[PDB]
Amino acid sequence: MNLLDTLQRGLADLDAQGLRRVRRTADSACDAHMTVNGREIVGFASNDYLGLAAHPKLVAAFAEGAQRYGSGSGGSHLLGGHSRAHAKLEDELAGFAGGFSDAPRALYFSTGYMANLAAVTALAGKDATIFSDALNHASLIDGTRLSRATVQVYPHADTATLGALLEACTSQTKLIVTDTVFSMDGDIAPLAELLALAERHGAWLVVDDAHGFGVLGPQGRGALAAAALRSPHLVYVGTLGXAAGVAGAFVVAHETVIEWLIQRARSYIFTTAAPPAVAHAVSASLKVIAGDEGDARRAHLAALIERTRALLRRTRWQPVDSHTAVQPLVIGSNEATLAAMRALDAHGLWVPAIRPPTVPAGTSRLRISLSAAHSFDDLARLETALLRASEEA
Repeated sequence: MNLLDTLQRGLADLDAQGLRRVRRTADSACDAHMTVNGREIVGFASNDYLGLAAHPKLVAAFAEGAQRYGSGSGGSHLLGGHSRAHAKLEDELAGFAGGFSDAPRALYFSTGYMANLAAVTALAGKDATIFSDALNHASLIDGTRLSRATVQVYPHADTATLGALLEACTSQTKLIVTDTVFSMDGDIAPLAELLALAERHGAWLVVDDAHGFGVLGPQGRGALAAAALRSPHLVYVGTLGXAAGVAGAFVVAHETVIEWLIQRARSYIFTTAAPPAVAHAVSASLKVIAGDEGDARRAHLAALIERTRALLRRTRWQPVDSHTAVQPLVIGSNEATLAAMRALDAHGLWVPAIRPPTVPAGTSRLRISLSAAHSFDDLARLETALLRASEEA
């Protein structure tokens, strides 16, 4: 009983702090309009930035992929589970997103969480120093903890400070690690200056483009293509369960880097390869992302972003200066953020509250996440509800 009682007290303490998390259950596919807890809503909670999670081509690819390659991979990519579906997808990803490299190769992972663990731990050992943006994603931070390296945190996007830290650092191996698009803020890292610093100081630059892949850059090729950056120092992590509408993740880097991850990365080696139908569906998604339809979805998303920037600034609260689909509205306390979320729920809209530990204390926020599936009428409803929530506050 004592073990369970300690957890019970912890749960009660979270409740009292306004930090209790509650799952909601979707009864229909992820989409702008969908059924959640048995009610019809307009959803702004998901990361489905291009509206692809419900796309008929991806649905059909699940069926076809399972029919061609079965249900389970049966094991590790290094022990029987590596399918032609995975191999083809790796070739496709290297060709699509590897333009920053003179000798690209891609490596497919079942989750972005584990791709990040692999990139950080394989490249930074006990004598290395990692320099990490203060607002990096949890999986990057877990990667830095698993690695044997010393970890220096630099203030968010503060390249002046990072440069001073790199100059002061005497490690032979240095790694700079950053989100590209920050998951709870929507700003974009200063990638050109970060790369200039990595080249000046002999460091790897590991960039996590989970929220930029598919939505930034020419044909959606991501943040490095948008920034037109090229270097052997770059190690690119993309994920496939956000704008790409399926699941999984990938690392693109110099061929030699990928060889090293295959040989050494524990979160690549010691896990079951994802079902080959999932890879087959990602291959279908990349064709949608890269072509005229992907261009049209990105263009409509950009229009929604313009209108959302305007409507958020009509409230009393402080939006982040974001030009991406991630449109957060900072409210402050946990209680005021939950109250604003509940007010929007009453208008049939789901805009989720975000609270510590995800964001710093005192910066709890609503996270409006836009999708190309959203309409201008959806935003008009969001505007009306937020103005009422703001007036009521």
